[PDB]
Amino acid sequence: ETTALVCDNGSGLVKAGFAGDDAPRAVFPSIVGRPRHQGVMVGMGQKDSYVGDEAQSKRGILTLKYPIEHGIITNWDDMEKIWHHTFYNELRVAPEEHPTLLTEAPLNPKANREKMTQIMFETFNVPAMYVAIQAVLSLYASGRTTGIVLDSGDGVTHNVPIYEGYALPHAIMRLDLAGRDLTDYLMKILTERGYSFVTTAEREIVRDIKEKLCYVALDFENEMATAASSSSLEKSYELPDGQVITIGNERFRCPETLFQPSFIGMESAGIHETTYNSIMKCDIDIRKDLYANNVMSGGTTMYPGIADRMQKEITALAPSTMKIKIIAPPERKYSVWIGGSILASLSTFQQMWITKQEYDEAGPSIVHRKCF
Amino acid sequence: LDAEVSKWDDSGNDIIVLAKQMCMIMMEMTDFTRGKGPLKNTSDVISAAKKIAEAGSRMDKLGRTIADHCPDSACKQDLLAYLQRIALYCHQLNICSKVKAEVQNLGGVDSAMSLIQAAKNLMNAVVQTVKASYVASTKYQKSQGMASLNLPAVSWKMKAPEKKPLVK
Amino acid sequence: LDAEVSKWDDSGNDIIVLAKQMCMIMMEMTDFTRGKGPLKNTSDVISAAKKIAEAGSRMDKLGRTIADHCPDSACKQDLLAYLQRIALYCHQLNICSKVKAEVQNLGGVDSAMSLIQAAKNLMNAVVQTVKASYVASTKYQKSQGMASLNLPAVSWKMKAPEKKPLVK
Ligand SMILES: Nc1ncnc2c1ncn2[C@@H]1O[C@H](COP(=O)(O)OP(=O)(O)O)[C@@H](O)[C@H]1O
Ligand SMILES: [Mg+2]
Repeated sequence: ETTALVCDNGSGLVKAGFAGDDAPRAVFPSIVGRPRHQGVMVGMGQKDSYVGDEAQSKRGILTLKYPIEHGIITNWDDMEKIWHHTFYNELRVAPEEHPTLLTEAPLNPKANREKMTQIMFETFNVPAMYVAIQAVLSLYASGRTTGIVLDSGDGVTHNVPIYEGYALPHAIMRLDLAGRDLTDYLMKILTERGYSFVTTAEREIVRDIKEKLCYVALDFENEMATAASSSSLEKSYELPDGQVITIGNERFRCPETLFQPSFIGMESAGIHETTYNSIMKCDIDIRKDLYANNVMSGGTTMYPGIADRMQKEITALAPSTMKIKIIAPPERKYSVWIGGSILASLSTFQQMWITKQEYDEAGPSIVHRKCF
Repeated sequence: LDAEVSKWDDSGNDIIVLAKQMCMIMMEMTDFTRGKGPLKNTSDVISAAKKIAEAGSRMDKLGRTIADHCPDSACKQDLLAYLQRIALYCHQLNICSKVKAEVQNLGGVDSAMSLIQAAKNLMNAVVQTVKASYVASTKYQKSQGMASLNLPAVSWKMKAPEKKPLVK
Repeated sequence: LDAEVSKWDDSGNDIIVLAKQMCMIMMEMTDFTRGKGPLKNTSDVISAAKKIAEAGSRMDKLGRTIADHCPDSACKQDLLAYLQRIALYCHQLNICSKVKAEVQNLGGVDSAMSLIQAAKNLMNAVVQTVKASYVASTKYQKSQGMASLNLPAVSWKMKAPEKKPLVK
């Protein structure tokens, strides 16, 4: 009769809700803001920190910090503030009545998961908790059990190949290029238009620019060439102040970092080439099913036209005798949440939590021999 | 824009009911900017602002009563900050109404608009401290001092929020 | 590809009949990918997936009923494994249909294809647990507990398989 709580603590958007549901009830950016000015009024000077949407509304007077950068957690005193805002202030449930399910990118440091379950037990007193891999839940949300997962969140971009039940942990390819690096490259590439976005409160504005304008070209060279004859690729976006900005080739040079990471100096391969590189790390028998089942979770795979370029860029690398199907579900931004609503509400799961009586005798090291 | 936040019932019996009174008097106060409510001149807006000032002082009293028994920082500092905000807003509204009344009886739309903006900030502060007092009460219900005030989590009429749209 | 596996009659009377219902609703469901059956929009695919989810939950119930009286590991562990597979598939289909319905009523072919693949995996799991339940029932027919369920080997309509081709 009790329900389970699920909380995808992403790098840019904390999503949370109840198990068995079909949509997250709370979604808010995981920002902690400190005020940085004097505060001359005698009231409204005691509020020392702001979290979530009330920091997103007041971002002009706050230094903004994400506690999660590239999947790992660098500030625990802000992460417990964000979780305390998540459970009480927006979900309005007590943690002691519901078991909780958290989300972790693969190949993370063990100290991150250890301090995460220690904070979840010895501060909020949950009955039971479970941390799951951020990519294995995307296959639950897609309805499948085979396929490789290209989860490109805000912090990290990881490819996990999973045949029917069984993952292949020697082929989990985690690349540190994601939406925050595209946001910083859009800050760097909008300087050539004349616009200077320097503070951390303008990162939100250029993130909104990336939201509503940036698409990815099917072919990059000729689309770059037609931007020289600047006639139809410019687009105007209105700022919060009122000034309009015009954007030309910067509209599609920003997602092209996903397929050419040498633009920001990263010695790596693009997300089309590490996918074929990661399928080739697998065995030759399951390679047919992994080529034909390519799910894409994460918000950074919500650019207009990333499925077409992903298919076109794999099919020049794969052998040309069997098809590639980049299956891109339309709700994929919340996809990591949706599988979290499945696995927590599944009937055969309830003897695979981490109970509090199992934690206090074995310490926080119980989370490694239970989850992965 | 707190009518979507003011989804409650007549329960709570000390905090929620005056919050609903302040919400309906804001909803009838800011209708004067559209000009189709029961407010005609400017002096009834002064009486309305005096009503919200007295109700905000009473809410400040009740918020001070709940804040004595909260043990430490985690929500008590937030509650004290919103209490200082609602105290500043109500005390500014109180003797900002007086100067507008004395301007009225010694000699015409923006005069209402300043009190409207003050009431809007007061209402945002009061729904913020309603949320903070809910968190502070249902966080520490086993703690001693909270149990004597007799405010269980059932008495608050806060439901779970809406399903967020997955697409668009 | 279980039509060659679904060579039965209307006997069995608890397990085989809903298996044939699930087989014919898969055969009408995956015809929508060819697009010449009685399925036109995507919402009837949602109702079909809800039908197979309810039938898979009923099959999980019956499989749990037969699995109590099987004595030890040899087929009971296989039956429990396929029961956990069919439980995962049906529960994933159940609330994967809801998000596709809410995407449908808030704003178009791959949306069907994900549920098609989930139903295909569900059907493979259900024919696997039909075979495992047949083995577990006709293995231990003299054992106590099996005889009360009243499922003899004659009631199953599994014939011997085809002659394998000797050449080519
Ligand atoms: N349609 C879109 N276009 C561009 N960027 C997007 C889009 N949708 C989401 N994003 C980016 O992806 C992020 C969404 O959060 P996400 O990274 O998916 O959460 P998580 O950290 O759990 O993966 C946002 O910060 C935003 O920058
Ligand atoms: Mg993430």
